[PDB]
Amino acid sequence: AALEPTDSGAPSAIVMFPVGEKPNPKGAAMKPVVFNHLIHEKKIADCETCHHTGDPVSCSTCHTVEGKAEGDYITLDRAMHATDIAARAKGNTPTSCVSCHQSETKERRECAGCHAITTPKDDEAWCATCHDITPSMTPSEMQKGIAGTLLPGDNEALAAETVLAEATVAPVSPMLAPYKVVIDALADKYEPSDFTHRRHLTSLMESIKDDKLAQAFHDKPEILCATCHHRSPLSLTPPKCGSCHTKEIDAADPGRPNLMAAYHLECMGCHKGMAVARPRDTDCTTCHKAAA
Amino acid sequence: AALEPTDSGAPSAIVMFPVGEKPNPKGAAMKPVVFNHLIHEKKIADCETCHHTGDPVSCSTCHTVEGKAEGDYITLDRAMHATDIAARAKGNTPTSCVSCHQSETKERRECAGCHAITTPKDDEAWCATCHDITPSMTPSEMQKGIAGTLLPGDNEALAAETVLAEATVAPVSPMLAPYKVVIDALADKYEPSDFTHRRHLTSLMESIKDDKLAQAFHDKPEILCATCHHRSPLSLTPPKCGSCHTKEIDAADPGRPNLMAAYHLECMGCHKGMAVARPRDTDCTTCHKAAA
Ligand code: HEM
Ligand code: HEM
Ligand code: HEM
Ligand code: HEM
Ligand code: HEM
Ligand code: HEM
Ligand code: HEM
Ligand code: HEM
Ligand code: HEM
Ligand code: HEM
Ligand code: HEM
Ligand code: HEM
Ligand code: HEM
Ligand code: HEM
Repeated sequence: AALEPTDSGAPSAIVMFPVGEKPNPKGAAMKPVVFNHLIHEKKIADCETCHHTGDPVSCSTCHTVEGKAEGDYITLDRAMHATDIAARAKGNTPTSCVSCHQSETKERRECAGCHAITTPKDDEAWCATCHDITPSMTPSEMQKGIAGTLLPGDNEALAAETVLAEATVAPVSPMLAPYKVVIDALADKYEPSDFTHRRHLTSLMESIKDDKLAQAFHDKPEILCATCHHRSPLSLTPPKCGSCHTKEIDAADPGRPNLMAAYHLECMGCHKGMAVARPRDTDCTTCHKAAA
Repeated sequence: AALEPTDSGAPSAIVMFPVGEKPNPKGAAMKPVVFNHLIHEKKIADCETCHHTGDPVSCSTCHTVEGKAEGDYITLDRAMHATDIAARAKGNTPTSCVSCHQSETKERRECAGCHAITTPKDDEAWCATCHDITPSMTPSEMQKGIAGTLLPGDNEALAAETVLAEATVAPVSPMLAPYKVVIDALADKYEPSDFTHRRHLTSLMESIKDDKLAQAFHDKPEILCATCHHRSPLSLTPPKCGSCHTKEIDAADPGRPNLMAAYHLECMGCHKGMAVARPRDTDCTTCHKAAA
């Protein structure tokens, strides 16, 4: 039942609390975050990538909710979520939880296709992927974590309970969505684009099927459908692109591409993102045969 | 079952479908919208405010999904959700669903205080407030609604079943939130501000307790807490403002107010929005007495 021990001597899993000096008797705070150090140290080889100062200590020893000189007044909020971290001319460039994860999406070919075109969503389910404590923690325990007085045994117990109770959401099967879609809304100079809908989603899914970071944040069964079917409720029958993207110019919606450009930008955007060899963006017949 | 017949003669409630010419055999679309004509016409005096062309005919006779000349190519999506509609110098300026509802939040003092400072949120739960059809509608009926061959009695039956299954979420009691809060995060030149938390919420809630539009859209029990406790999961114990808002301007987040401006902008923002006589924004000591 015990969690697997780390090689490092860090706790296998640890509950991270909103550490600060301002009294917070009512526990006004996000849910604490249980961090799975085991999983992370197996994947990220350099301890100092994260522990950027070289010190094997809790980030909140320096980055408290309100900020303290040891962390150059960089707060807990900033240290955990910062998306725009400047490269340090000298020494280590720190990482945040959010910044490293986002990097994975851009630098790994299997992730960078979809993540070239996704409509970012940082909603409650996004926060909850990390702000994820077991319901068994009491207010009193929340207070001891804030105060640094929780005993390491209780931190372990809460952490283990939480990790043991996590479950990975399974993405809906590509069989529940079209096998192909004959995109013919605009057909004129070319024949329809016979989009291999199932072939596409199956392939994209297969390359990430065991990735623990994707599995944790792809956390609704239909969520991958939003990669293309964006800005509408998750659904097995989403609205057509052309319900929101007009064929002609739409100056009342300056940010929305017209329908041809919508297909081109989205289809070619992923192809570029994940370096798809064929079709190239300059290939004007592989996606749609020339009309008679 | 059947609904209350209207004075106008329109069906008491009407299912609105994604009407257009292009085949949609799989019903790729949002859920149809059940519009409560009865409730609307009892509140809105002039038929022409909505039926801007003067004749009470379905909007999608002119505003199809793809658009067409009889609607000046303004699509069904633009006609229902348009937010930035130009005032017409000749005749009736059209309204959309969204635009009139937004006007309500702005032009009515009981709505305009919170709505001067809320963090706008057009998420799935917002969409579903209107895209709200009974689960009993079958794909075949959806096809007939799209094609305009659904029998009027069938439309009626679907709308009545939908309306009669509607649920209003009750907002949590202000007794579940603090009576008063000593706001002392920044205490220095002034004493802490002893904010009348419960009196504020209770008062704001009292004034909208019977409003059907607010009731539909305020659709999570803790949603009203988000008026002030924004950008975090709905919670009875949200994070402190100062967990995200730093004491001094952070150059890393230069559009995020610092903590003092966070309080001032929020507190004075609603006060201005709903024409609160006192405190004026210059009545400093009213919100925080000078420090002895
Ligand atoms: C989602 C948008 C989200 C929000 C909101 C959020 C807020 C936030 C706050 C305000 C803090 C500071 C402490 C407090 O409770 O006031 C906090 C701290 C941590 N966060 Fe967070 N956070 C959200 C998103 C996420 C995501 C997606 C992750 C993981 C990648 C994450 C991580 C952390 C960690 C770690 C902490 C410190 C521990 C704690 O104080 O709970 N956050 N977050
Ligand atoms: C490399 C193998 C490595 C070491 C060693 C290490 C140590 C370490 C310790 C001793 C702790 C506990 C500190 C405390 O005083 O409680 C700890 C905690 C955290 N670590 Fe770590 N760690 C190593 C690797 C990494 C890597 C690669 C990551 C980033 C992906 C990382 C992150 C963290 C975090 C976050 C914590 C929790 C701090 C808290 O607030 O509880 N570690 N680490
Ligand atoms: C714990 C593993 C930990 C995290 C995570 C963390 C993150 C972090 C961020 C993202 C920054 C950069 C912020 C920016 O806006 O540029 C940052 C910067 C500093 N930190 Fe840190 N940090 C972690 C832990 C610790 C430790 C334990 C301390 C104190 C010993 C600390 C200190 C600092 C300071 C100082 C800086 C500034 C460095 C710079 O080059 O500006 N961090 N941290
Ligand atoms: C590749 C293994 C991969 C990673 C890693 C990954 C991570 C990831 C995160 C962390 C999120 C949350 C939002 C954020 O950027 O922090 C996220 C969200 C979505 N992803 Fe993803 N993802 C990877 C791969 C893929 C693939 C192959 C697809 C397309 C099929 C995909 C799409 C999605 C979508 C949709 C979301 C939600 C919207 C968003 O916030 O981007 N991801 N992913
Ligand atoms: C995720 C599993 C998902 C589902 C569900 C889904 C459904 C869906 C339907 C029902 C159609 C309509 C077909 C018709 O007109 O009869 C459709 C059409 C398109 N899809 Fe899709 N789809 C899902 C996933 C994805 C993904 C991840 C992408 C992009 C890689 C994608 C793309 C498209 C496109 C393009 C179309 C055509 C829409 C149009 O031309 O209006 N879908 N999908
Ligand atoms: C159908 C699968 C479809 C495609 C294709 C499509 C593409 C598309 C692109 C390339 C953009 C620009 C980049 C981006 O994602 O921001 C874009 C922009 C918006 N879309 Fe779209 N879109 C598809 C479907 C839909 C649907 C069904 C809607 C309406 C519910 C919708 C709406 C929007 C909007 C809004 C934006 C603009 C965002 C902004 O920058 O202001 N799209 N889409
Ligand atoms: C090569 C650069 C290229 C050209 C040229 C091109 C043109 C084009 C037109 C004019 C349309 C409108 C429909 C018509 O038949 O006139 C059209 C629409 C689609 N395209 Fe395209 N297109 C070029 C390249 C690409 C590539 C590489 C892709 C696939 C990644 C692609 C896809 C699409 C799709 C989908 C549509 C919609 C088809 C329809 O609605 O009939 N195009 N393109
Ligand atoms: C929430 C952001 C939301 C989305 C997304 C959205 C989309 C949408 C589309 C794409 C259409 C056109 C037809 C289609 O199904 O393809 C459509 C049509 C209607 N809408 Fe809508 N809609 C969203 C939000 C809302 C809300 C909050 C309202 C009510 C104020 C509303 C209303 C309607 C109406 C009425 C229609 C016409 C009937 C229909 O086609 O279902 N929408 N919407
Ligand atoms: C004023 C008292 C008034 C009249 C009269 C009126 C009539 C009416 C009819 C007869 C219908 C049905 C149309 C059809 O052919 O199916 C209808 C439908 C809608 N109405 Fe209406 N209506 C009057 C008042 C108003 C008011 C003030 C509004 C806006 C708040 C409103 C809106 C609508 C809408 C929307 C519908 C449904 C149209 C659809 O596409 O199905 N009406 N009305
Ligand atoms: C457009 C077709 C449209 C839709 C859809 C829509 C929806 C809607 C709902 C879901 C509510 C809540 C109560 C109910 O279920 O009926 C509601 C309430 C009112 N609305 Fe509305 N509404 C649409 C159109 C419009 C228009 C064009 C206006 C103003 C001209 C408007 C106004 C209002 C009013 C006011 C209310 C509350 C009525 C009350 O009894 O207090 N709506 N609407
Ligand atoms: C006054 C009677 C009033 C109305 C009307 C109203 C409407 C309303 C709607 C239509 C929404 C959905 C979002 C949109 O703008 O379309 C919405 C959302 C929220 N409201 Fe509201 N609301 C009225 C009053 C009040 C009052 C007095 C408060 C504060 C106590 C309040 C709060 C909010 C919150 C928060 C939201 C969600 C976030 C957002 O989308 O604004 N409203 N309301
Ligand atoms: C009147 C023009 C005015 C001034 C001046 C003023 C300044 C002020 C300061 C300097 C702060 C920091 C706290 C301190 O004690 O130094 C501060 C804080 C808050 N204020 Fe203020 N303020 C003025 C006006 C207003 C008004 C009219 C309100 C109420 C509507 C108000 C609100 C607040 C609150 C709340 C805070 C935080 C208090 C704390 O954390 O100690 N102020 N203000
Ligand atoms: C909705 C019912 C709601 C809840 C729940 C909520 C709770 C709450 C908490 C627990 C506190 C912390 C108090 C403490 O630390 O002693 C708190 C504090 C403040 N709130 Fe609140 N609150 C709810 C709603 C509202 C509303 C609608 C507003 C704005 C009108 C509001 C305001 C605030 C403010 C300001 C504070 C102080 C926060 C700080 O100084 O960090 N709340 N609330
Ligand atoms: C923000 C923390 C904030 C402060 C501080 C504050 C104070 C304040 C004073 C001192 C009064 C007069 C007496 C009283 O306590 O009622 C006053 C009254 C009203 N306020 Fe206020 N106010 C703060 C915030 C807000 C917010 C964010 C709103 C609207 C969402 C709001 C509204 C009101 C109302 C209305 C009044 C008048 C009395 C009533 O009818 O309840 N306040 N506030």
